[PDB]
Amino acid sequence: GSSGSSGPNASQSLLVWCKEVTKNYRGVKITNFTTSWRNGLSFCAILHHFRPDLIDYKSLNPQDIKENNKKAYDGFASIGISRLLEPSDMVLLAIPDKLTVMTYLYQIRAHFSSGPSSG
Repeated sequence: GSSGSSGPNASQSLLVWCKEVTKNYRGVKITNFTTSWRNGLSFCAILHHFRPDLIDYKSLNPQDIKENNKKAYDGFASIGISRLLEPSDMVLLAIPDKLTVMTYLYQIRAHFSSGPSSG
């Protein structure tokens, strides 16, 4: 299907965008958009790709669900990426909202790679 830069959106496109910037990472397996991020690994991995001096992904781990998340929102929202997901929530529950998470993700991917123009 052809699309003249008319709101670029897709499932694979994303799962790939993240797996790409994290291609040369350790412990980064974007298998799902609920758990894979539940902790906040991919979130820190991505931000680390562009600016590895923004987070501590260098010495991070899946043992941190709230932090890993907070750290991200702190950096991403630092450039101007409105925060949609919360770090605590992830802990308050077991599995996050695929719909929500994905939504927030698209934003980040959009920032670095222009595309969607909401508003």
